[PDB]
Amino acid sequence: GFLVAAIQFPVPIVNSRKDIDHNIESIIRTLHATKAGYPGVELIIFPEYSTQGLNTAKWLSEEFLLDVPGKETELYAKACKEAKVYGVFSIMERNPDSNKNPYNTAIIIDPQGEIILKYRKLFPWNPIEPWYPGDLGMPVCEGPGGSKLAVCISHDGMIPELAREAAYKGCNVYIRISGYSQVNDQWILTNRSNAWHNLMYTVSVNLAGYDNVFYYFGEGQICNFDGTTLVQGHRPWEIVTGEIYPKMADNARLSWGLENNIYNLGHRGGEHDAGLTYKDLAAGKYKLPWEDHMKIKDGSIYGYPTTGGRFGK
Amino acid sequence: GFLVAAIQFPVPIVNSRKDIDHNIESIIRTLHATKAGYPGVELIIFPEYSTQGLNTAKWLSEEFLLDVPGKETELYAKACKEAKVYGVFSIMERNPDSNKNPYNTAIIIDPQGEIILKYRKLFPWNPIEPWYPGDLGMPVCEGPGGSKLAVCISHDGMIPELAREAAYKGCNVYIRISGYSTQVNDQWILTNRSNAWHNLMYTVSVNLAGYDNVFYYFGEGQICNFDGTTLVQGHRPWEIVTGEIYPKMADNARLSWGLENNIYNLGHRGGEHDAGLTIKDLAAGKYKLPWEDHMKIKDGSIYGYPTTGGRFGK
Amino acid sequence: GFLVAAIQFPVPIVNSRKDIDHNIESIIRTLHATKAGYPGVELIIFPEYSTQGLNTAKWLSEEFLLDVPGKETELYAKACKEAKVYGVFSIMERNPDSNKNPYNTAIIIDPQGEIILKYRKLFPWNPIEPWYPGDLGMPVCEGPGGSKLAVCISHDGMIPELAREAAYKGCNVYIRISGYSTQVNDQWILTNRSNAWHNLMYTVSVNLAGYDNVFYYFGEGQICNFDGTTLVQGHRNPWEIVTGEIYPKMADNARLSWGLENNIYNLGHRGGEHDAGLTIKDLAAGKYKLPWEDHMKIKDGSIYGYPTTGGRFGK
Amino acid sequence: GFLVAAIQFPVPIVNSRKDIDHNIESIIRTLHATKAGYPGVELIIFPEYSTQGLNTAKWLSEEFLLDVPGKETELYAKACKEAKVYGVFSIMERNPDSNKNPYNTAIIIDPQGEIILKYRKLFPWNPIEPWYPGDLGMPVCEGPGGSKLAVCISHDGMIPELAREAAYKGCNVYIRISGYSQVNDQWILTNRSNAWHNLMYTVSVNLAGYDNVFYYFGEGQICNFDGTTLVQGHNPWEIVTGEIYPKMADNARLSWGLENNIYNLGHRGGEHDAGLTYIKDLAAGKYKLPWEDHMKIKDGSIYGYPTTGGRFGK
Amino acid sequence: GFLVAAIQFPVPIVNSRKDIDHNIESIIRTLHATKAGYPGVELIIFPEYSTQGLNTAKWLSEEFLLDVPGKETELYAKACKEAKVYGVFSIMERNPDSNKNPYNTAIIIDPQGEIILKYRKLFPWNPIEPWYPGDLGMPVCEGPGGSKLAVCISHDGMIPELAREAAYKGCNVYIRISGYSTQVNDQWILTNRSNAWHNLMYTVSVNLAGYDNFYYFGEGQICNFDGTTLVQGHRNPWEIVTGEIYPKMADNARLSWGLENNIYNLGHRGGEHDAGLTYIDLAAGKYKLPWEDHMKIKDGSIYGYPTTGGRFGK
Amino acid sequence: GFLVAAIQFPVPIVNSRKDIDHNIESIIRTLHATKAGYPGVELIIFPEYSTQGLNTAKWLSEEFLLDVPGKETELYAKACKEAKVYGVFSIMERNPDSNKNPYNTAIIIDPQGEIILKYRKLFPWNPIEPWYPGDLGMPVCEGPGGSKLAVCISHDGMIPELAREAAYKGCNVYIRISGYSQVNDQWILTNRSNAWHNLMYTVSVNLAGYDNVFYYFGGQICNFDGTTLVQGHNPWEIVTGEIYPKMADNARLSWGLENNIYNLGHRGGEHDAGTIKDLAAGKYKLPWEDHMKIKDGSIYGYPTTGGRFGK
Repeated sequence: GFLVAAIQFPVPIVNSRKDIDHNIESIIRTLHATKAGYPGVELIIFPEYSTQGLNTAKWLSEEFLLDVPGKETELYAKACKEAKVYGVFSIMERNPDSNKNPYNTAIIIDPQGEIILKYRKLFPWNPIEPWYPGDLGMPVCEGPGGSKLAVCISHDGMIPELAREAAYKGCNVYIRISGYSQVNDQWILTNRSNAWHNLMYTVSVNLAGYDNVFYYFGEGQICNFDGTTLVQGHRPWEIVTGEIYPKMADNARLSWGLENNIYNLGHRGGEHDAGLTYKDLAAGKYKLPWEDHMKIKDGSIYGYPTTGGRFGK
Repeated sequence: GFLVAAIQFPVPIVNSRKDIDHNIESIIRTLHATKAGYPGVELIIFPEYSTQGLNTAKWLSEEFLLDVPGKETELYAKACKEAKVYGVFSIMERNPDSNKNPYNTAIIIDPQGEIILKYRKLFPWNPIEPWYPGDLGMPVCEGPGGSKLAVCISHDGMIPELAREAAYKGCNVYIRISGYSTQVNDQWILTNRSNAWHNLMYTVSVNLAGYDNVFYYFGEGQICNFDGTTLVQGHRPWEIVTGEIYPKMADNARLSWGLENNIYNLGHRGGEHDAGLTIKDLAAGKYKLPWEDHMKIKDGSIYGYPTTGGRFGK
Repeated sequence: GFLVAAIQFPVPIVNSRKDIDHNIESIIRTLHATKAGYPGVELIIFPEYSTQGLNTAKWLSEEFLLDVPGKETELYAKACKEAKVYGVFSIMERNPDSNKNPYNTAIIIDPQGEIILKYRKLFPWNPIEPWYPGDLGMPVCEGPGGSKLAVCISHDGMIPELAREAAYKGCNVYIRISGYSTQVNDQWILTNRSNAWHNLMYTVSVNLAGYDNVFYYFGEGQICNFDGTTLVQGHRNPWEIVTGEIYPKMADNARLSWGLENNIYNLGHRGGEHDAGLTIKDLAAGKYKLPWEDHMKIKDGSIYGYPTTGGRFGK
Repeated sequence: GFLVAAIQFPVPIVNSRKDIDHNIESIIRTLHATKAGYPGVELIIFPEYSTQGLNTAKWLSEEFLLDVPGKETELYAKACKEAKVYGVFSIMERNPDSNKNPYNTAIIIDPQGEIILKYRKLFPWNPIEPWYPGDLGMPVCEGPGGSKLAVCISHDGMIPELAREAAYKGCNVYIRISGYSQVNDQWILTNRSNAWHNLMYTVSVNLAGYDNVFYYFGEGQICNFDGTTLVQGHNPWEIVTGEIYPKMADNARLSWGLENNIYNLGHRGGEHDAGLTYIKDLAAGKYKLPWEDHMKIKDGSIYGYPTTGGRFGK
Repeated sequence: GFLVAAIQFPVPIVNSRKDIDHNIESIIRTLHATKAGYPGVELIIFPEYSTQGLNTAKWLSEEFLLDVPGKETELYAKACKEAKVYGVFSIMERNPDSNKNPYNTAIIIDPQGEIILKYRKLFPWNPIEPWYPGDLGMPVCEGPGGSKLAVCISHDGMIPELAREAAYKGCNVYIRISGYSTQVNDQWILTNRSNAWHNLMYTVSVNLAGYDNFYYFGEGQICNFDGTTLVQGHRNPWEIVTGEIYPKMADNARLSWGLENNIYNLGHRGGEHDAGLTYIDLAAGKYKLPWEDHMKIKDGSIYGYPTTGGRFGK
Repeated sequence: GFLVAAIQFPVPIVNSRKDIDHNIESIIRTLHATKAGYPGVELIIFPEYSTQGLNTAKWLSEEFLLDVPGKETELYAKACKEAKVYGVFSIMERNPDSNKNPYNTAIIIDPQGEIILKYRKLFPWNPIEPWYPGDLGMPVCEGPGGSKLAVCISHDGMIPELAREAAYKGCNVYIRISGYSQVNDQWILTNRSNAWHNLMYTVSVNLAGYDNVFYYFGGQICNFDGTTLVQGHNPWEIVTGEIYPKMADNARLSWGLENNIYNLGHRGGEHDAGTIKDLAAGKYKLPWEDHMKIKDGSIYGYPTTGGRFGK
């Protein structure tokens, strides 16, 4: 298998582009330091917002936005190539369509300096997050030591359907960059269930904040394919490492019978209809019975406009 | 709200209809005694296989099968009306289609001795369970103290999409009657908690106890808050798990929460309604995993079950 | 110090005096077997209702009641003398005043065969328990290994003022015999710890097992340090023994030496303001009264079918 | 109910009055930031010593002392008014009587800038604390979402009698602001026991540590009325948040029979004398432990304090 | 790897040989039933004293002693061959030297029905156990799924030097069959975890649950090679702890690891080969604690045993 | 008994002798301040590398090494005498043999300023640590409140034989100063087992930080039966508790069924344990040594021939 490393990267305050650049260099220095301290490490992970922070007053402005790929991702690509590692990074990506809000984007770069995975946050943390829903789906790429990497972003991990989708497309190591975190206990909970439901590893790491900007939030969790937590970090700069053996997870999906739950879902050769009776979500008409009387269905509580479009530029 | 009671019933060792009748009367006596011990109790839950046991050599035979409803469920209904409680029971149900295998069925009976919910196990615990996949979907019913009750069966609770479905239909107290375990033990506690948190509903779950000729111990009755917090936990046989459930707070959270209102976020990424979902594999009945060709267990032959389907084990 | 044993005793169903006699001999059998297994043990503890069970339809009748002292307590005394141990026993005691309901009584017998502590449950578990509120206060007696023993009964241990009371009179080893539960499981572990830490004393606590005609799975069994740290934890099975060594002198030293965390002293010496403020001493004057008493749903035993006019009933 | 917030404020090192004003502005800037991050929060709580720190060499000097009310409490009140929240603050209060040491004082301010609760620490953390014993008893006030708030200060929370007193006067949400903590495990323990003993919620938060470098000294906790821990802080600006439902603690006190312990204490309609028929000492002011004669610490001379009383450390 | 099962077997009182023979059939009935319940199981593990119990008044008598191998071990071997599993059994063994006390013995049998490992308890649980110190050392044998099996007996597991020894001979799966406890309960879980981590091997442990006529002493445990508990008996008689063991992962770590390869570090601190401890004395048979003169228990007189050695209790 | 204090000391970054001097004064100020806040404390413990840090580029250099004893140890000694406490300190010690690498040394200083214990780490954390294997064995001294103190250093604590060795020589309070920590869980695990195996207390504390900003690297007091009594959760976090070594002494004298340390040599029992033997003769050899990937320090860029390097 392989050795993974997740950094409970702290996020200081961000007030300008030079602070974003300062973060970028800091992330790169960390990546080289981590490789020097753990020579065997092949995958190094940074949390969501590590590049840009969470300045809600400026985080939609063009100054605070980057392109993917771009000169900043190329610096990360440069860093991965000479350190000879896979790296996971966070970019608040400028939308190619200027009338839409920016995306919340995660990328995985290989030891050759190539972006091999690009994911845009499918489930933004509403109502606080103004990011446009991702349009690239849940992609999977080839990782080190026989791993099939997929990455989700913070809130995404609370949606078991998304963990199912990654594993459906072949993922055996599910990465979750963050983060939150009023949700601390449920973050531990979902990292374990995401693992167990789909017979895959989960490697997760949260940022470290309060305002949310005091250097203490992220946990850093490694879960076995059976849901058992192998490594647990506390609440900045805390590094969570551990050996991952994706093959044991792959074998479990092949040999297991009784609790092969991911297979059971489609083969109750079993009944191919799960009920799904007379599948709303698939047709885009997912509707809860209590939607009419809900209090929060827009971002007005956080000061955002309700008509949508581009804002905060 | 209301007070619930989950009984970690000892798995019976069953060799005939006579033993099945002994179990029913034992369940009935336990129900009346739980009411006597807890006068404010409104929901008494029994686990999967508490009526018929797990005699794998015999459990497909007609002698070991009951109709739902039938003479046996009416005896449960009488007890419920006499005790004035909601009751959750388990019956291995004779398939009205004599060319198909029996269902694994759960029923909820109200304080007036009427069946208000009937659920057929959607996900049998393959490959050990030869039950036919349920055809009734996931139903929801009115319960005590403003609750909307739904019930799943052991293995069913390992499927997050099913807990989503119950909630999608208005369920705020998710019931899991179970006949595991000692190999899925830690994950049984995990899923009971995740099923709650994912959908902002209470989960009330209980497993049986003695599944051999004896071995009277599995249990682990569990009550979880809508935020995934475990309120009450059993260890162990005849262990009773009681707690007060306040379903109104779960309903209010669904209405008032924003940041962690995940059950809403799923359909409103008014958000992008398509979750990608880039069509509908499961919905179109073509759910297929890339590693399916090399899987070892895709039938029941490992437990000696025929692989051509139809009715077997009479 | 000394070695302690707490038995998560299973009480079968009691339907007659014969069954009570069977329980007595079984408890005696258990005491001698525990001494043989643990030759160093000096304190053996049996839970509430271990003698007479919890037949709520017959437990108020004369057949189900004993005298303290009586012919049965002297069987316990004989066993304790033969084995040379301190023993803790439970007896539902017939009230000498025949116009009143019976007490829920606990006793401690010394290795000399004498009753050295007699306690009547001060706080019955209302509304399910019909026992008369005990009139003997909270007594403290001398024990083995420098220990000063006091015993409370199940529901008693949920009252922090009672744990205070025992310690206030010298107790360093707070014993809790119990017949719960499965609705107070977590809170039983909680209060066994808090009762210890509040007063800088050890707590040794044990609960029963069964009632429903074949069952027996209720108890826990717990030994806590004087700072509230749990040392030994029994599970929930019948016959489960909880053993551990107790060093009572260390608890006493903590009460003498400690300054910052000496909370039992701080209560009366805020040489400090002697008035705790405490600015209506209601409980002391017997006029303790909660603001929501008018609107309470359960203030008698009618929910369980008990007469609401007091006196003697259930004979 | 209502959404509460507890901030594990970092202990400031204080050397002058400027540093105190620096803290006040920091607390005010933290309060407005919490409201912005959680638009639904109605109660933001700060720990003991958040305003003035723990400079034991200077914490008795008039420079380090404020009045309640004063211009500093009016700054907190102005902040509460502008943010529209209830706020809990700490003030080392100058004693209006000149022959007595300063008080350790907590105040609750409502969304209109009114101080609706003033409490002086009844049990100072002796022998390290020189504060005069409080004289205002244990007050209770109305809060948001139908709550009845009461506050104790750090050491006060180790005294169950005080938790009992708060509840006795109607409190359903017991607040504990703190500047501990060599008592870490017993902090979590007593936070749960205070809740359960009295059938009320507890919300507790501790300051974060002294010495110009150390800034991380304790936890932060929310407990349900049954003692169950709901949220747990687990270092400086950690924010502990959770939704509180006080009416269902009220309901428990009205509904419960078996474990309605707070009622059982007075009605063992029960015997009114707790018996307590031969240890009724604290009422008359005659509390006396049998071992008081041999105690090693009964004054503050271990930390350099004088032993004859009066005003000192000026 | 392979699937392992550990049964928290109960043993009732034993009063005669007819009870011992009843135990053997029960163990054999359980073995076939476990294989039927778990078709993939390759290792079935029974606890210490599961064959003969702990009648301390008769366990030294000829009536209570068996030969290893012998007619009774043949019954175990036949059962293993029929079920096609490895089996681990417990036998109190008549000493081939009739002038010395019996041994406390454990055996492993392969699916072909052959004894491939025999071990005699090196550290009897003094002073309560009268068994003779084992003379066969700590053996290792080949098991299923690339495992190198070794077995220790209850009290043997509290001695870290023995766990080191097994691994030193190749063991990657350290089995602990046990007949404690409830006075060493917490430390049993501890040592199983440390025994694994110290030597980078799996530990599979199980205790008897019954020896009195309290059938609840067991606590089956599977630990990962880094100390992590994977499955925990939790607990009761007839409770079966199951889990998949992947021995090659432990072997790889011993080959690949650098920073925590402690088993290698011990002898190569190419390192200083002399550890510089020399209590390692023990090698020369001079192990001597500085406080032996003042110890209370150095014989079995407290349990009534004579202090002259030789054969007794016959 | 006595009161103990363990400081989860943060180590900032060390780039010069000046920084080391700053570390020394910080420790001294912390020692006096802990005495002030806890006037009843008699043992204050500082973690491994608190004096010199972990600059792996320079930590073998002559600038970064001190002599034991030296004027830096006499600064600590002066502080212990003025505060009247026992102190435990870390020193990376220049090897008197200039052809060999420096030791990783721990010292205990009493209230008289006397170093009563000097321990050179027997088990350097290979392959990352280049320190020379200690030659002073596992020493034991007389501590406060009836204690017999021994000190092991970080990685030493994963070796139960060493914990056995300390106890064998009388130790009833086993101190572990540490600069880990990827092994956070196993650290808590071994602190408990070291205690239970030998019927002695264990007081342990790990360092905190080095990454130019990072400080939060993993403080534990365990009872003689292995039960954790106090557990730290910060850089600068102080772990305190009262230790009663007499109760540990008594258990060793009193216990029968539970006396494992005695049983090891008295299976009067069989004195042969039943071949540790290879280790005594210096021939400890694992069957899988030939296929191991890490038997030197080339993974971290160290030379593989021994001698003096990094100076």
